Amino acid sequence: KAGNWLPGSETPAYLENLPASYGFDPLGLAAEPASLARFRESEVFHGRWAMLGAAGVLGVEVLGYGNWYDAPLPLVQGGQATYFGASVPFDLGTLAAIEFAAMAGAESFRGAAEPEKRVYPGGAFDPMGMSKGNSKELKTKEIKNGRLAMLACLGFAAQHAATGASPLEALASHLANPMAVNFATNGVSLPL
Amino acid sequence: DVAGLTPCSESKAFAKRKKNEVKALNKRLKNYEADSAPALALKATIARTEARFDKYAKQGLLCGTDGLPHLIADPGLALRYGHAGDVFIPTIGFIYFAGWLGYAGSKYLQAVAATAKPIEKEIIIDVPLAWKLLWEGFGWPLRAFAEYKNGSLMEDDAKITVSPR
Amino acid sequence: MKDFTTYLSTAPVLTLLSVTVVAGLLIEINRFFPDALIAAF
Amino acid sequence: AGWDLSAEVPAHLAGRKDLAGNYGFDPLNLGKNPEALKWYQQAELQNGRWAMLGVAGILVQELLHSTGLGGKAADVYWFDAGNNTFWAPKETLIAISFLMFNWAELNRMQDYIKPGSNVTDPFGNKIKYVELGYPGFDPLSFSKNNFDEWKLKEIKNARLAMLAFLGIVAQHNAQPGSPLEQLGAHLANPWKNHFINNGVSPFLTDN
Amino acid sequence: ATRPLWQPGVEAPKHLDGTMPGDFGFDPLNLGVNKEALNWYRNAELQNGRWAMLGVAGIVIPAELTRVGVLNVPEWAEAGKVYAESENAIPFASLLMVQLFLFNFVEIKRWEDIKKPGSQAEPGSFLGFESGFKGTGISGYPGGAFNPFGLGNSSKEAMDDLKWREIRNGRLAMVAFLGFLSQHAATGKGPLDNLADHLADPWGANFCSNGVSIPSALG
Ligand SMILES: CC1=C[C@H](O)CC(C)(C)[C@H]1/C=C/C(C)=C/C=C/C(C)=C/C=C/C=C(C)/C=C/C=C(C)/C=C/C1=C(C)C[C@H](O)CC1(C)C
Ligand SMILES: CC1=C[C@H](O)CC(C)(C)[C@H]1/C=C/C(C)=C/C=C/C(C)=C/C=C/C=C(C)/C=C/C=C(C)/C=C/C1=C(C)C[C@H](O)CC1(C)C
Ligand SMILES: CC1=C[C@H](O)CC(C)(C)[C@H]1/C=C/C(C)=C/C=C/C(C)=C/C=C/C=C(C)/C=C/C=C(C)/C=C/C1=C(C)C[C@H](O)CC1(C)C
Ligand SMILES: CC(=O)/C=C/C=C(C)/C=C/[C@H]1[C@H](C)CCCC1(C)C
Repeated sequence: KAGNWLPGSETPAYLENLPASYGFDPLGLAAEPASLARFRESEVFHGRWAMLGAAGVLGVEVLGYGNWYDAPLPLVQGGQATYFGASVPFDLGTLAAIEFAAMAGAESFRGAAEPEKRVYPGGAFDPMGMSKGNSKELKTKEIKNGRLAMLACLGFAAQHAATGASPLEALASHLANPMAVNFATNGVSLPL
Repeated sequence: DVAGLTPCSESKAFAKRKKNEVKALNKRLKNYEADSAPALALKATIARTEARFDKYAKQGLLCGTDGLPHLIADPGLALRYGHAGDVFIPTIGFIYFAGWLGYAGSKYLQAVAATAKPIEKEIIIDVPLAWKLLWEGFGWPLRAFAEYKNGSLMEDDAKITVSPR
Repeated sequence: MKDFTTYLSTAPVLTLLSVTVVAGLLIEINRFFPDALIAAF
Repeated sequence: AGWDLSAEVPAHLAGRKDLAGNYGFDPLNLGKNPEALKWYQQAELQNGRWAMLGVAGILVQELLHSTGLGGKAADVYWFDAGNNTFWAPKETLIAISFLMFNWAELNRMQDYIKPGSNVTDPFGNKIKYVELGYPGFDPLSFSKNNFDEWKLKEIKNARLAMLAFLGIVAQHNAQPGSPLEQLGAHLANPWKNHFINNGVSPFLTDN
Repeated sequence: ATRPLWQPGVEAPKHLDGTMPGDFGFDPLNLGVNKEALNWYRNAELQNGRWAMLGVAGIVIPAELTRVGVLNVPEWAEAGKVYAESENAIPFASLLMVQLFLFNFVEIKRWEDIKKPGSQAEPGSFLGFESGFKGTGISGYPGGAFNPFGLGNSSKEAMDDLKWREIRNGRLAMVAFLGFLSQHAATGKGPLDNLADHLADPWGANFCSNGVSIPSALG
C-alpha cells in the first residue's frame, strides 16, 4: 500500500495492491470492480492532462509570452492568436473544428481499445521502452505527479478567480509579504 | 384594460352612479330629524354605499361603458393583469369547500353502509361520527388523490348493475 | 335523555339546525364583511 | 448522592467508578445512553482543559496588565486584544489556527473512533496508550501511581475553570473592567457590589 | 407502543404505530391511513423539513450576523429584489429555468428512488457512479455519496436517534418558516426585529396588535 491516508483508519481492501494507493475512499466510490477500473483509468488520464496543462501554464508565463487566462483573449474582440511570439492564421471556428476532429479521432481510437490498453498502452507509446523492469514504482510516481498537477491546476483557477492575478505574479506577491498577502487577506476565501 | 374595459377608478360612469345613489339617499334623509332612528339608519346606509364604491374602485375592478364592475373569467388573462381574485381564486375556494362537504358525506355514507342497519343511520344521523368525518373532510384533496392513485375510489364496472340494453 | 338526543339527531332536525347555522354564519360574514364582490386577499 | 445527600444516583452513573469526578450529578439524564455518555466525557475533558488554559491565560495577562510586568502587549484588556498588532494580521492568524487545529483535532477524532489506533507518528515514534480520554502524553511519568486521584484533581480543576470562564464572560457583559478589577471592586465594600446592584442580572430592578 | 403521544390519554391510530421517526400518533385528519400514501407523505415531510431547515438557516444566520455588524445582507423578503437590480444580474426567467432544469433531473431521479429504492443502483446506468446510488432500504435516507462522514453508521439505534433529531428539527424549521412568512406579511419587518419588538412590550406588541391577524371589521 505504502501509505494510510488516515494513520489510524482501516483502509478498504480493494485498494491494497493498486499503485499509489493510500486507501483513500471514504465515500466508497470504487466498491464495484467496474467502477474501480473506470475510475483508475480516469485518474491516470486526468493526471496526465493536468501535468501537461500545468507545464504549459508555467512555461507560457516564465517565458514572457503571456498568461493562461488571457491566452484566448486576443482571438476574441478581433483575431490573431500568438504562439512562441509568432502568429497563427486561424480563427475560432477553424481552431475549434481542427481540435474537435483531432481529439475525436485520438480519443475514439483510445477508448475503443482494451481496458488495460486504455490507460497503459505500451509499445509505440513508449519509444524509449522503459516500461519493462518494475513498472509499479514508475506508475506510482506518475499517479502522484498527476495528483499534484491536478491540485496545481485547480489552484491556478481558484487563485485567478479570487485575487485576479496569474500564477507568477501571485507567487511573487506572496513571497514579498508572506504575512499580509495570502488567501486569508482576500475577501473571498476566508469571509469571517 | 383587458377587453376594452376601463378601470372603475377612472370610470366617469362609476363616479356618476355613486353620486346618484348618495344623492337619492340624502334626498330621503332630508325628510327626517338629525338624531332620529330613520336618520341614523339612512346615514349608515350612505356610509356603507360610499365605502362599497371606494372599495370597488380601490380593489382594481374593471368597469364597462355602463359603469358597473365586470369580472374576468380566464386564467392567464386574469393572472397577468391582476384579476385572479375575480373568478380564479373564488373557483379554487369553492372547489375546496364543495369537495370538503362532498368527501365528508361520502365517507359518512361508506362508514354507515357497513353497519347492520344503514337506512336508520341515514335517517338518524350519528352526530359524533358525522362531526369526526366533517373534520376529516378538510384534507379531502390529499385523501381523494391517494384513493384515486390507489384504485379504491372507484367501483368496477362489472360490479355495478346495468340495464338490459 | 338518550331518546331526546336521538330525536335531535333525526334528518329533519339536523337539516334545519345545519341550515340555520350555515345561514347565520353567512349572515354574520356579510354583516362584518359586506359587499365582497371579489376575493381580495 | 455525592452532589446531594438527599438525591439518588441516576443508575447509569452508579456502576461507573472509572469516571473522574463521578458525583451522580445528571438531573436531566443526558448521559443515559452509553454512547452519549462516552461522547460527553470527551466533550467535558476538552472543554475543561481548554477552559483551564484560557482562564489561566486571561488571569495571567490581566495580572501583568494591572501589576505591571508585560510590555505594551500585556497592558490591555483581554477582550481588547484586537487593538494590538502582532507579526501577522487577524485573518492570517485565524487561518493558521484553523489548519493546525484541523490537524490536531482530526488526530484526536481518529483516536476517538478507534482507541489505540492512531498512536504512531509518521517517523515511527510510538507511545503507550492509557484509556481513551488520556492518550498518554506524560513526559514526566506522573500517572505511574495514583492515576485516579490525579484525574480527579484534573476534572475538579477543569470544572472550576469552566465555571470561572463563564463567570468572567458574564461579568464582562455586566460589569466594566478586567476580572481582577471586578474582584477588587467587589472586595471594596462588598455588600453592595454583587450582581444584584449591577442593573443587568435582576433586570426587574431599576429596569 | 407506550412511547409519548401528542395528546396524553388519547390512543394512537393503528395506521401509525411506532416505527417512523417523529411518530407521536398525530393524525387527527386520518390522512395517512393508506400505506402507500403514508410512505409518500413521509418522504414529503422529510423533503419539506430539510428544505425548510436550509431556508430558515439561510434567513436567520445571515440576519443574526447582520445585526451584530459582520456580514451585511438584505432582509430575506428583499434579497431577491436586491440581486435583481445588480449590474451583471442574471434575468429572473433564465435563472428560474436553469434551477428548474437541474432540479428536474435530480428530483426525477429521487422520484424513481421512491418507487423502488434500488432503482438508481442499476448497473451501467451511469459512468460507474450508480453503485453509490443504492439506498439504505428506506426512501429518503440514501447513504453512499450522501452522508460522506458516515454519521450514525455505528449501529441501528444510533441511526434511529439521529433520524428523530432530524425530523424534530425539520418540523421546527417548517413551523418557523411559516411564522416568518406570516410575520413579514403582517408586519413589514424581519424576524429578529419582530422578536426584539415583542420582548420590549409583549402585552402591547404581538399578533393581536399588528392590525392584520385580527380583522379590523370585527373591532
Ligand atoms: C478521490 C476521492 C474519493 C473520495 O472517496 C471522495 C472524493 C473526496 C470526492 C475524492 C477526491 C476527489 C478529488 C480531490 C478530485 C479533484 C480533482 C481535480 C482537482 C481535478 C483537476 C483536473 C485538472 C485538469 C484536468 C486540468 C487541466 C488543465 C489544462 C488542460 C490546461 C490547459 C491550458 C493551458 C495548458 C494553458 C492555456 O493558456 C490555458 C488552458 C487552455 C486552460
Ligand atoms: C453537568 C450537567 C448535566 C445535568 O444533567 C444538566 C446540566 C445542569 C445542564 C449540566 C451542567 C452543565 C454545565 C454547567 C455546563 C457548562 C460548561 C461550561 C461552563 C463550559 C465552558 C467552557 C469554556 C471554555 C472552553 C473557554 C475557553 C476559553 C478560552 C480558550 C479563552 C481564550 C482567550 C484567552 C486565553 C485570552 C484572550 O485575551 C481572550 C481569549 C482569546 C478568549
Ligand atoms: C401533520 C398533520 C396531519 C394531520 O392529520 C392534519 C394536519 C393538522 C393538517 C397536519 C399538519 C400539517 C402541517 C402543520 C403542515 C405544515 C407544513 C409546513 C409549515 C411546511 C413548510 C415548509 C417550508 C419550506 C419548505 C420552506 C423553505 C424555505 C426556503 C427554501 C427559504 C428560501 C429563501 C431563503 C433561504 C432566503 C431568501 O432571501 C428568501 C427565500 C427564497 C424565501
Ligand atoms: C458528445 C457526444 O455527442 C458523444 C460523445 C460520446 C462518447 C464519449 C463515447 C465514448 C466512448 C464510450 C465511453 C463508449 C464506447 C465508445 C467510446 C468512443 C470509447
